Amino acid sequence: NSVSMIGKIAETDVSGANFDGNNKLSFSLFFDEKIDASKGVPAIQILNENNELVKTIPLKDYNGQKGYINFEWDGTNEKGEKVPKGNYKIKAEYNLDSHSKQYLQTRIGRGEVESVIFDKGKPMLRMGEMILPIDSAIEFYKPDQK
Amino acid sequence: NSVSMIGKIAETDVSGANFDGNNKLSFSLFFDEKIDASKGVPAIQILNENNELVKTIPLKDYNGQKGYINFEWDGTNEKGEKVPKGNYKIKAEYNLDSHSKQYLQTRIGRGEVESVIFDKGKPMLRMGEMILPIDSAIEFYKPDQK
Amino acid sequence: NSVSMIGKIAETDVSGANFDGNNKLSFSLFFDEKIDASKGVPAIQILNENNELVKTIPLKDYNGQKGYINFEWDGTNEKGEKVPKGNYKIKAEYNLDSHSKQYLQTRIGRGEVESVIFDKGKPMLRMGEMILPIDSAIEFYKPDQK
Amino acid sequence: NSVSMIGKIAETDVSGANFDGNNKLSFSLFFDEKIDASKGVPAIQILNENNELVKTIPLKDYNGQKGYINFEWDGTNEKGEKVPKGNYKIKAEYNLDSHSKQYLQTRIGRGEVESVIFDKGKPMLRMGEMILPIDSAIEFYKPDQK
Repeated sequence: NSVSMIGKIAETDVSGANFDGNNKLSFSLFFDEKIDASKGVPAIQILNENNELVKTIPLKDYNGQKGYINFEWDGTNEKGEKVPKGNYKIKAEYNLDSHSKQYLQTRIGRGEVESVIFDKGKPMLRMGEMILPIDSAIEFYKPDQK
Repeated sequence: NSVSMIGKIAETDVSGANFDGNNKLSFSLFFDEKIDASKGVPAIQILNENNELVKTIPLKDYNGQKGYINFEWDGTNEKGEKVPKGNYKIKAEYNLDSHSKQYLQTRIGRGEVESVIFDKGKPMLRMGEMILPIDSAIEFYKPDQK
Repeated sequence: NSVSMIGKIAETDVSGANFDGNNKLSFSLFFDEKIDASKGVPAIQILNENNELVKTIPLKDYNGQKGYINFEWDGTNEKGEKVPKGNYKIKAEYNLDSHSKQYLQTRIGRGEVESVIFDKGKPMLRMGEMILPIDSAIEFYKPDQK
Repeated sequence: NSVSMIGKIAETDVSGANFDGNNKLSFSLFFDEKIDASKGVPAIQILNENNELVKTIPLKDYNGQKGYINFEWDGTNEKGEKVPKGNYKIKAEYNLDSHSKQYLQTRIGRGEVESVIFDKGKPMLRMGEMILPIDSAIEFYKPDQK
């Protein structure tokens, strides 16, 4: 019944993507600030169920972009070998802060709520390409904040 | 009691208008962008219960207008013969995109929510001339988006 | 003239290894605590002159070991293709702390000073397989500390 | 100066309505007798400047009404295409006489004079919605008679 989520940033309990074992997988990451390639080495980390780094996707070529950006992952590790099927965490690091020596952070399952959809009649949040149930949301706040 | 819908664009499960068999029928369509008559041929499509084109109403004369616009349909097909009574889908195409070669789209039962009305005490959305129950809404988003 | 460095841990200004473009390269890393493979994912990171991750060497198979351990790097990246010649930083992460969520850290060019050598007559520190001049040392402290 | 026209039926030299080429047009017809839909097929005829039948508007739905009745014409012909701008004659046929096999007749620009208006100070006849100058009247007689 509540549509006030629209325009807010949402944090969800979804931090992974299912890889079926064979088909390439699509995902969206939300960048709160404009990506600056001169600040550190910005990159996506794909991790398996035991937090082992399976693939790094460099973000330097996406300099100047912000908000939702769409990506693909073939399901290969750095060697090029197809990984076991399962749930894979996708996070990112970008814009290394000169003073604090820390990167800004984003991940799959967070970002601006762009629309609310009633699926006869359960409510759902459109967050880029992800469509998630309301119950999955664990925090809301306005853009440029927290 | 959620009034957060006000100012959002709503999509509803109402896509048709009832024609009684005889009387002319009034309806409202919501144009998200200003109608440009130089871009393609803009027009309304009236379709029967089996998606058969019954009438086309040209929109070229409404150049420069936007938002809710009101129209009438006499209940006649292209020949001028009164159609069977029943439920008729009303959609429209306007502003042929030069690059993508696609028209922008609107239809009956969507548009800006202008007010919320409590009908002692069931809530209702004023969407131009249409006043619809809350349960009919299947999606919300901000203007200029999706 | 000072032999008091022997038995201390030394930190040096050497953090890289030169790769000639073709030949495999040997290096030593000093593990202050016993490597625990159940605590996170322990691994070596090989980074190029611009801090880009070129190779990850997993340390899980070295569970239970401590102190100096020797390794080889063929000069290939994760795909198996020989990298440009140049200076490559070699660091490692091991033993993820359960409470603080941080890994212990080591790198090339630090560890226990095992002997002091007078090279007629400049003094030199034997630090595992590395033999470095005294002037390269930037910090000393006792084992189990800092 | 003469108000004796009030209550009489007037015939005027106005037999047409101007259509601008685009906007729907309003007009009033005077029915001397109550419209009986069972007696023939009662209808309005809209004729161009050369007496060509352009539109027929059926009067069956106005059964039981009498006197002035207001109507609209969109400016379309029977096919639904907008007609050239110009002057259009509007007449009607109703109540087919069983004996004589003839319809009763009315047209635009005739009917009961309901009031006389002095427009500082030229006199004017209110004839339903039409307000016409005195000089336009070409005949007067009492109701029920000719």
